[PDB]
Amino acid sequence: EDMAKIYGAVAAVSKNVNSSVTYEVKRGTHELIKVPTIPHNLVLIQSDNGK
Amino acid sequence: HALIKEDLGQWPVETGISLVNQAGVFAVQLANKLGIDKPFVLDAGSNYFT
Repeated sequence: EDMAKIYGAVAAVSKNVNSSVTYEVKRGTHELIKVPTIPHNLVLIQSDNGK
Repeated sequence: HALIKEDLGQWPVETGISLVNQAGVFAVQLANKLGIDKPFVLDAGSNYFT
């Protein structure tokens, strides 16, 4: 029983080893939008007689 | 066809860590299964017939 407790403690510290890290690479990314209409700014001014 | 097999059981082993450290844990369980963990002597001289 004493040996079982000693072997258990040793195995516990052997299992305390890291494997990897996982994360997300999202900094710098932004969401795009869509503009449906071209913003022209033209008006036509004509005289009453059309001259 | 016939065959003889030793059945000592199945013992899971984890990869990536020390095998000897896991073996020691399984050693005590195997000793308990075989009945050799505590001090003992064998009395098998009366297990016979004629």
